[PDB]
Amino acid sequence: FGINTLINWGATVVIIGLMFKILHLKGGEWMIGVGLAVEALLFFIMGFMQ
Amino acid sequence: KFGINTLINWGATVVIIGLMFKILHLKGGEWMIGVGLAVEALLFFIMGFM
Amino acid sequence: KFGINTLINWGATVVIIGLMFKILHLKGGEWMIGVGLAVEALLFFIMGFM
Amino acid sequence: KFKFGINTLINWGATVVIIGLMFKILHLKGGEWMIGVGLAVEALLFFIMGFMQAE
Amino acid sequence: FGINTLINWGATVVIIGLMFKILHLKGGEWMIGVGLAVEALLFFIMGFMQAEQEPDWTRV
Amino acid sequence: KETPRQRMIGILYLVLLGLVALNVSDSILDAFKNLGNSLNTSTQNTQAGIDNMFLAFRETKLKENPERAQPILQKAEQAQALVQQLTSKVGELTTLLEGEGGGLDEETGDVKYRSSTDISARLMINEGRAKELREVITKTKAELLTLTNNEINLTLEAEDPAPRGGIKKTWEQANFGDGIPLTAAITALEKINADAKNAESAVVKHIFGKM
Amino acid sequence: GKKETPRQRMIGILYLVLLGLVALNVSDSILDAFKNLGNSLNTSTQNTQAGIDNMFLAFRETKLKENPERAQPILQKAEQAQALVQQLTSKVGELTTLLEGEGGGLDEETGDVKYRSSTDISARLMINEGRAKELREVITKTKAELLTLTNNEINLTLEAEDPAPRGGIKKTWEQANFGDGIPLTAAITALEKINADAKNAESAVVKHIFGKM
Repeated sequence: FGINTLINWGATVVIIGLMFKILHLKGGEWMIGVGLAVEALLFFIMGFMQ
Repeated sequence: KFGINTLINWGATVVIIGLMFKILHLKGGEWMIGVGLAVEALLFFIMGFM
Repeated sequence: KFGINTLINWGATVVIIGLMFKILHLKGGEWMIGVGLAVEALLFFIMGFM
Repeated sequence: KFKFGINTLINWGATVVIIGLMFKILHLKGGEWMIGVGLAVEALLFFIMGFMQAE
Repeated sequence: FGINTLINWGATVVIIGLMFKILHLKGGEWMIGVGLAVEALLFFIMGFMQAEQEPDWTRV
Repeated sequence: KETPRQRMIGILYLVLLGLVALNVSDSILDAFKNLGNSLNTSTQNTQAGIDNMFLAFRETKLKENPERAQPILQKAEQAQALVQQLTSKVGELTTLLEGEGGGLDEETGDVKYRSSTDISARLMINEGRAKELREVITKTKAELLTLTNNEINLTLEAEDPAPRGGIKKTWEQANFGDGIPLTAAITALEKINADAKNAESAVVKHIFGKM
Repeated sequence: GKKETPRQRMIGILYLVLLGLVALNVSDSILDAFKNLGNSLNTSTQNTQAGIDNMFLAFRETKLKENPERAQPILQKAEQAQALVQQLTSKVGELTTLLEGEGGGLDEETGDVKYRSSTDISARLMINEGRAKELREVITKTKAELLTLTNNEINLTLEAEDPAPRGGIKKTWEQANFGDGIPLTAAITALEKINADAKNAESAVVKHIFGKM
């Protein structure tokens, strides 16, 4: 369950938020934000690697 | 074969056809993007367990 | 010979021409992005079989 | 240990296209010219590699 | 650091621009352009990095 | 194994596709249809106002000094007929474009094939019906201005749009040309009808205000 | 050089294509059409307002004089109908000036604002900050209060209802009028359309009220 797992699971939240936004469902604008913030943070962290 | 790579390619096919439909203002555009994104999100979740 | 890389590259040139006509609002831009996107979707479908 | 080929030229054509896209989004002056030129060059370079083999 | 650091922090910048664009946040109109500039820079850098000669094993 | 650039691409291509999909909406065509409906209703109101003007003038000062009102009433009726020529022309064009629309779609609210981008360019640019319409618009604007020459009709105008990106467009190529959906073209014809009715109201008001 | 699988190769190609479609925005001719429709709606709305003023002047100068006892309540009701819609008209005016102000200045080359093709100014100034929902509440409230003032006709012009669900999605009125994919000029034209609908409904109500007696 390394850093790669959070790279994928953070993408699952973004894609589900995109699904909700496109299908005009109710609470999808929050999952996009949270998942993309997590994705940006994880990509920032991963820059500190060999 | 029809392994796990078949799903990540047919999901791309479905979501791209949905994008084509939505650009051309055809009817079922949003619904096909939804299903393709559902498949892609479910595959992203699964590949986190690797 | 003409392998699967040839199909990828020619689908790329077709979709890129369609994109160029769509972005710049040229004569037949609207349907060329449809044909270009259908070829990329078809390629994604095709190598789902490999 | 660097050899330039057709792929490097593709990526640089993409760079030109994306600079054009940035100019179009930021409403700078010479935006569509780079979009058109880079996209035509990228399409031509993708067409060329069809007539090629990769090992 | 290295060149992988540039790629990943470019990913961070592009992700933030896309987030501001999708959620229609205040700066999302030009942060997408900043992310596009970063993505052009990574296309350029990857164009260089793709030119590296892999070690040929014809000597076997 | 994949390079960091490939993880970036393989994650962000779906986010980019979501952004593109969100950024294109059918609501443009819904907006065109709703604007057409609102323009039609406001044109009905304007026609009612013109009729009320005619009834008011007919038994407010026509009954007092007909020797002064008969020329004014005749000029107003002439302006009405001049505008009605363009109104009938636009009505013919609207029926033509709706007939080739493809049958009304009840699920959407307007004609099928409302986003064809080629029916309007095939019936108005290829056969030049748009050029004839533009000539009628210009002729009726000029003839309306002849009756007054004092007030300015900032509604009836087939002026070409200012060039953008080096290229230049004509009025017919801008209103019914390439890239214009069929619903946008029907809305443009309804706009031309509304502009004609507004110009008729303005000229009738001015003519009746001369006395 | 470096070897990449065909899967990744055409993900890269499609990624470059999708970057281009981010720069896809509505054609200049369509935005010109929206601006022109807005101008025509504004002029027709001025004609409608002039017609309403003419109805008021004719009623209060012709039919009120002979039976002021029977006409004064009718005119008061008509004025109340004229005041209900001013709440919607003044609400639309403030939103119009808000969208113009965030527009970015009146570009001289065209006749409208810069950033007229934004598709993200009205999507955050009306949905993110919830101004479209307030506007829809006002539209529905004034529709109801105009109906309950007479309830003898249809004001079908003034109705902020969701578009019918087509394709398996349910777009809301706020989202279909100011949301994603709607350029700024389309949104300003939508506000102009709401203003025209309000004036049309007020005209119909006033005409009907004066037609009572």
